Amino acid sequence: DKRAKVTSAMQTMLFTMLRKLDNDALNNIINNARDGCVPLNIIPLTTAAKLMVVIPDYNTYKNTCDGTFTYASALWEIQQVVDADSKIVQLSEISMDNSPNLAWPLIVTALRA
Amino acid sequence: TSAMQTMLFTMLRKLDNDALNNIINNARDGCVPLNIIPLMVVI
Amino acid sequence: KMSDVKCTSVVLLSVLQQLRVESSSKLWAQCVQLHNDILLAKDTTEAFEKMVSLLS
Amino acid sequence: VYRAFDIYNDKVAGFAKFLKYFVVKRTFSNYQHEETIYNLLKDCPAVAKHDFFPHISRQRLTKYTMADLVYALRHFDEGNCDTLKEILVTYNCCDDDYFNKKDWYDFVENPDILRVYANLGERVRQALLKTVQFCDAMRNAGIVGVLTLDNQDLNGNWYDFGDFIQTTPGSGVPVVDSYYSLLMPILTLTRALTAESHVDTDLTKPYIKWDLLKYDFTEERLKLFDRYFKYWDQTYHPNCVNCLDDRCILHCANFNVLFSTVFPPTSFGPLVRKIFVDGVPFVVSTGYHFRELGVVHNQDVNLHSSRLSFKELLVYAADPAMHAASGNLLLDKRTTCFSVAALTNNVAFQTVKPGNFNKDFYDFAVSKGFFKEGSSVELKHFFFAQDGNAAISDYDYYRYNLPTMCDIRQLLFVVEVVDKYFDCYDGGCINANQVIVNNLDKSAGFPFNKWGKARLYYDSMSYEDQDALFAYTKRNVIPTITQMNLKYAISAKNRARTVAGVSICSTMTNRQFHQKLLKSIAATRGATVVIGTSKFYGGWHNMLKTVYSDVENPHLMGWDYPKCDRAMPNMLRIMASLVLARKHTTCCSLSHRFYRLANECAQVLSEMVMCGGSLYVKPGGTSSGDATTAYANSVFNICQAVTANVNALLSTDGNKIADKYVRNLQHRLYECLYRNRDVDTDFVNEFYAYLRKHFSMMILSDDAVVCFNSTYASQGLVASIKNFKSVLYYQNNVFMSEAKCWTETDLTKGPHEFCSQHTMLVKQGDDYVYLPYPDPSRILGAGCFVDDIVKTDGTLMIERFVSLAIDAYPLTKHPNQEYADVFHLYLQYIRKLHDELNTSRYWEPEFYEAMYTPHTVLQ
Ligand SMILES: Cc1cc2c(C(C)C)c(O)c(O)c(C=O)c2c(O)c1-c1c(C)cc2c(C(C)C)c(O)c(O)c(C=O)c2c1O
Ligand SMILES: Cc1cc2c(C(C)C)c(O)c(O)c(C=O)c2c(O)c1-c1c(C)cc2c(C(C)C)c(O)c(O)c(C=O)c2c1O
Repeated sequence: DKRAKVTSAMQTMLFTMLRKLDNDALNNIINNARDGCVPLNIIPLTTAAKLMVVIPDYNTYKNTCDGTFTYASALWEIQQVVDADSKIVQLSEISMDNSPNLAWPLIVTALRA
Repeated sequence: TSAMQTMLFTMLRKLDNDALNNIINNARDGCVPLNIIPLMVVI
Repeated sequence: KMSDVKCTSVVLLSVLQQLRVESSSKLWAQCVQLHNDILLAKDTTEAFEKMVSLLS
Repeated sequence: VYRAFDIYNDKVAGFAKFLKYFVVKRTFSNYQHEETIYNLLKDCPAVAKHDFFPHISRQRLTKYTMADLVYALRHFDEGNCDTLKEILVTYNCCDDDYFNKKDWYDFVENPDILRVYANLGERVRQALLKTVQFCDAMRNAGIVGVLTLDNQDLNGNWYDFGDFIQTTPGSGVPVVDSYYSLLMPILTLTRALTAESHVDTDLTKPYIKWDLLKYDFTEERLKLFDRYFKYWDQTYHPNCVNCLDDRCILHCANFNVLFSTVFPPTSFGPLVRKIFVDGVPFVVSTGYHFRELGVVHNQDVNLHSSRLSFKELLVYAADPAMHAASGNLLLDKRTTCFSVAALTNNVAFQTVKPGNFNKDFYDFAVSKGFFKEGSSVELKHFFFAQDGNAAISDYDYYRYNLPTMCDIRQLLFVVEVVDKYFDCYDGGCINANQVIVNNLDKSAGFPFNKWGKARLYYDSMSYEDQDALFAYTKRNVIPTITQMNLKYAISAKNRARTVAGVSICSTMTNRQFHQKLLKSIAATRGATVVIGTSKFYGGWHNMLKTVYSDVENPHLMGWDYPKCDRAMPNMLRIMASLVLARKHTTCCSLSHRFYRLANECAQVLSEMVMCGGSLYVKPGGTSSGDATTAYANSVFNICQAVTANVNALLSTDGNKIADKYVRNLQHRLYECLYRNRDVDTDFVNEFYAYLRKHFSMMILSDDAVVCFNSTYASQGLVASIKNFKSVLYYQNNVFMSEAKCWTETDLTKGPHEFCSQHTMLVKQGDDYVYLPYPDPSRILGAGCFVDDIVKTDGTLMIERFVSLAIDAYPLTKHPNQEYADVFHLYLQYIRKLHDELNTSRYWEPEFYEAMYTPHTVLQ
């Protein structure tokens, strides 16, 4: 009996991930090409707007993602930011002074601009 | 784990808690800091 | 007597993990650093220092 | 004046460090012919200048030619490492003072050596393009020739003419297999043609900002070939879907794997068209651009799949299409491995805990005289505990997995010598109920493990359904999602454990494809591989007996591969899978066989990996948690071995040798693999025999022991200890320190270690038998450190103690007493344990006696 449940869960997860994406910019890319064969290592790179970056320490938070930013040839204004302990962080703290006092992996939740 | 203290008795029987003794010493010099110093000190 | 010190450090790390101290990151990182360095012990006094520093 | 060379004359056919800018010579007709050919072929921009003044000299030649480079890479010795060092320094990768980093040569410590190495890929690609220029100059000057490697300096301008014979112009074909094959798998270490990812294909320029849709590169890859391998006299099929049966795929995936670099990583992996299932524009995968295989267009394609049932739901859910595409894009700066996305919108971490310690055991030890100030048996192994960044720090290590080729005219001996090493076995594409399910509650892949283990699926998919899936695999492709968790178990080191539960589907196909061969290896005895053998009853004893069936002076010895399940190279991991299938040529269409190979080389060599929530791309390695993995790397172990023996034979001047049989074994094995193409059953049979004679091997699941004539190796004939390492280096991308490999030189004692065991010689029944015993400290630690829950019912712990005592009973007979008291305490322990509640009474020494004397017959 459980076989029905798990086979159902396959395409259920499928269709709901579809809805979580379902859009037309995706359709805007599919027509720009041939019958459809396009690398899957590009789809979320374009038709997604919820970039999540895990920043390990200070010296990369300076040469990389900062306080809006551009990545994947787009624009990203940093939304709510959280540290490795799932706690909220304010951007002023990220500097050489207070750096040794925050949970290091800094997970950002940027949006597309 | 309640036996932790049981084995800490035999531990203390041959250790004298060297660093804890150093901390109680720093407390004995009247230099009791505002907080325990990582294993501030005032005056 | 490194045997007793290694066993004591193991049971101490066990009760520490049971205490649910996994909130912070650097504290538990250094804690397991001390634990990994006391389970690999060549001298009994070095293990003594790591054990006493970890006890608090 | 000693360098590398390549020779195959009538008699000496070898590849060894034979002893022999303006290199002056010392013949009249030969240098006359050399001058004539130089005067016919000089107007190509790939030929070093010459000088006919009997001195046929050269000019502008790097002191070390391409040959010595390929050699030094192929035969590396941290002891004798002059050449690799000198080359890496003279050609601007780092200065000689870089040779102080402890473990500089390594690939795990000092991974900067990767950049150091890639500092020569340009110097390589240059000579490569020069070589293609030279091939065209030859074909359009009409000469028949041979292409070695000792004749081209590190710049590239070839030289050393005077060997061929004048043909008529426009009609000339040179023998190239020696060149491109020996030189084959270094074009990847240095990453040669990476320059061709730029707009003018030059570093001093931006990268080609390839359309974010261009997928095939078929014309581009063929440009790559017609520009680099236009002279590979075999119908290179861009996609190996057009290679005939099997020997041609090993020849062609060995080219897609090279061209896989110049293209963005944003281009490989699956191919997702957009199917409108009742309109809904599902962007599912209907193709795959494998790095090593090619543009496999899934032949079967189904639009408007109005209804759906188990098969297609699973077929599609296994894809990364509906996750990668339709998921909140995720970036992760911790690693270097490429990332995709995240299921849920919050990164996760997992910390490991320490294993519980058994107090009563410690009390028994201290009281009965163990745990004392200087006991010869100390403690070394414990259940560690890991910190937060564990799963991801576990994942990071894959950075050792450089993608590499493997010499294809050499590897066109060993697939079949191993075919022999498994000849005595069964094998076929059996049907469903012909697959006995072993290891049920093991695991499942990302979508799958959220719903159960492999058992629920093998309960789901009826026979005909799995056969439908098998046919699919014979004509489709599906990629899959592993899930690399962390494992908790006792050890001595301070690293972490890695369990990788692959998809249910890769299993439910590879079982159908291999179970017959599996069982047939799990029921042989006296074989070479020894997986599934009995464990007791003279088991080890009779095993060793086989091992020295007819050996000369048994200097038995074993080994270990540094980080086998990660640094597992590319072409070898294919060869293994292909050898594992020649047991099908009475049931499967060679097309079915290619598409099956594709399904595997997708679900294993590179696929999706849920690392917490961060879907990366597995750049290689080997799924530890895979069934066929064990016998697979057993094939890989034999491959490494057989190879070592090839490199040994060729690495030994036949001239100085006075023996005559193996001489004309080596020369004709050269003829076998490098000069011809068709399988020559005579020589594969003869050589397989000769191996079964002088190099008897005992191969357990990725575990090895060998017994070998020592006299042959003194002059150099079979696998020594150093050759098997010099090869491991340049083909596996890891490094095996000689200190971590042993050599027992007196068979009176057993092997120093096999399967983590030492073996003694006792007089049970007044008989010289061989008994293996464990490390006492290992058993001790396993004692007072409980892994699972046992406090409820110690049943499993009791059985753990029993197994320990069964391992320990060969200490009772050990010379040292303390060792025996180990068993004694274990015994008395179990005595108390059973008390709390002869041959059923395991609390008697005779039970443990029964399960070791080499003639018992029972359970
Ligand atoms: C099944 C499993 C799934 C896991 C998953 C799923 C939901 C995908 C995680 O997501 C995850 O994070 C895990 C990590 O903690 C995680 C995990 O550890 C295990 C696991 C465990 C706990 C014990 C096992 C035992 C013990 C009784 C000792 C075996 O004897 C044994 O044979 C196993 C193998 O089959 C075996 C095993 O696989
Ligand atoms: C105890 C035992 C004794 C055996 C003996 C005795 C009489 C000496 C044989 O003579 C013999 O031939 C055996 C066959 O190999 C044999 C045997 O297999 C086991 C055993 C095994 C292999 C695996 C177990 C596992 C795995 C799945 C990891 C569990 O998870 C587990 O819980 C177990 C405990 O119940 C468990 C288990 O008991």
